[PDB]
Amino acid sequence: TCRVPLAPEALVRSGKREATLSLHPIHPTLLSYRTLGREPVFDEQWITTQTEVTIPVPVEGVEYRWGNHKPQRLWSQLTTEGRAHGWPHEIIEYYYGLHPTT
Amino acid sequence: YEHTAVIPNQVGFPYKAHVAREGYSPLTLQMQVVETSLEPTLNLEYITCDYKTKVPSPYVKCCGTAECRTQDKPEYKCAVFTGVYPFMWGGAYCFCDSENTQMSEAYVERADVCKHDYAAAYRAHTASLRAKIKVTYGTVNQTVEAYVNGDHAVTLAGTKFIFGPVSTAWTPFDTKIVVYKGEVYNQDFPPYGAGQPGRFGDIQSRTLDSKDLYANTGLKLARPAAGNIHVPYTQTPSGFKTWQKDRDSPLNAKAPFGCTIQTNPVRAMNCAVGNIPVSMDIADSAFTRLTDAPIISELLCTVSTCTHSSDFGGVAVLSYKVEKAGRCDVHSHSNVAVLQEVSIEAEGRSVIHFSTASAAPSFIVSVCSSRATCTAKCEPPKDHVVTYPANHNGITLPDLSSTAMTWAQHLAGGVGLLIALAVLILVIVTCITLR
Amino acid sequence: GQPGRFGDIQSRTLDSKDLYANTGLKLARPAAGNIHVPYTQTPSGFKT
Repeated sequence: TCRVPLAPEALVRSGKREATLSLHPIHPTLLSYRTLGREPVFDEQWITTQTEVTIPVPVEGVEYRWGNHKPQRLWSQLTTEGRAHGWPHEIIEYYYGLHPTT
Repeated sequence: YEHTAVIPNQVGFPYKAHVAREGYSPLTLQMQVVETSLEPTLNLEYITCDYKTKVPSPYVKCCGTAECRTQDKPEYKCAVFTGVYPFMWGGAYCFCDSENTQMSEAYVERADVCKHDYAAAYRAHTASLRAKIKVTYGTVNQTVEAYVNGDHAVTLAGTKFIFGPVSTAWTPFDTKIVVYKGEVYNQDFPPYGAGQPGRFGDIQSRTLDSKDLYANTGLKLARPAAGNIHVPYTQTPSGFKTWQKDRDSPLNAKAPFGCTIQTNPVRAMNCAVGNIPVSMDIADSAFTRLTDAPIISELLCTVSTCTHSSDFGGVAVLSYKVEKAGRCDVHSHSNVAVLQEVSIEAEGRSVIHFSTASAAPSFIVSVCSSRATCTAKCEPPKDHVVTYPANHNGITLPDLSSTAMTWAQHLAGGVGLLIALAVLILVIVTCITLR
Repeated sequence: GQPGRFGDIQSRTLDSKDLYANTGLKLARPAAGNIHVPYTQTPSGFKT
């Protein structure tokens, strides 16, 4: 066996339909992220200086892995923007934040 | 009594089903999976490892020419060079100056670290999978491991479970994989004995003991220097240790469904697709007949609070007149909202939790053999990111009587109406114009 | 001041007695058979 430095913590921040990150590295590290659908997106890249990067996150779930840590899974919750009762101008756009194709 | 059901293959998720026998009280089972392996079948085809050369001590004899002999070993090449005049440490070596000749040979063998470090190829076929299921009911918590091809029974206290074969048996592998130390790749490797120099598969062997090689790295022998003693040597550099720095991204990062790998035997765990069927042979000493079955009537259900959301965020109370204490069983007979607790308590009022991903649900619930309904209207939560998933089916469809589409029948009936005065006022003169 | 960026340690007029500090201290489990004190912290905000 052998010992490993364990780069510091990454704190997360939320936004509607996507979660963003912030990082503070001492000396270089790695990221990666999957998507738990049927076809992933699997981008990954080395970082050296402190920046921020964004992920997407669907209604099926994604997960990242920062450094020498066991991974953290992260889903997304069903949220809208309007009401759910009242004048019919409002009800139609209430669905538009949910199934915006159909 | 025997029964059949289907359960969804996703870790940490409740599902529940009945029997309703006759005469006796009902009985509700719940089924919940905790682990799901997967395992293919393999057969080895070759290996590869790093190699090393040998140049054993070249031969000089002077004023007498040469001849070297052939011998069996992979990639043996001998040569013969005329007109050499060395000059060793002490002085000049020997003096038969014009007619001197010198030979050289070398060969290739495997290194000393192959029996700890190698990278083997394989081949895949049809695969089988096995699960671990926690099943509970009555007065008993139990768990049970099981094969999923439909032949393997298992015994609880008197009962038999046999599981349906599969929905479908695809895999996250194709026919050729290559395994090196804790992660699996997805290559297309050369067949046998056709490895052109430099790339992967430059040294082959079957099962890793000895006696057979294949090696084509292009050895050539060159002319030695003017007045020294060494052996020159030329070679395209090795093929294994030019692969393990400029490689690819592995398969532990592009796996399709969260399907994670670890492999002294190759596996693929917690892989979340589809449905698995189940069938049931139930014993008889796990019911209640009628004696401690309480009689419950005039059931009336209301509601107070809901969200969508992702956990048990709907609460309801129940009202009923009792005659005897005991313990009844609860269920909601539709796919739009699943309950939480498996057995209500006796006399009084009692509450039940549920979850539903829709705007306005309506379903029918039945603590014991009498039935009732209760509906509600709902509103979204103020959040965007949760840490724990999916405690509902995932069906967000409209009801048959909501605030939303009570608007619908008025418009469609309204547009259905104004043609109806138009249709007959056509006809009422259409007769009289045949006067 | 959220940790890491500017304004991580405050004070008014520079003598003493009042601070503000939220850098996320947590205490960890010591090793198997030694004596030390483990320690974990997001690094400082001024000299970054």
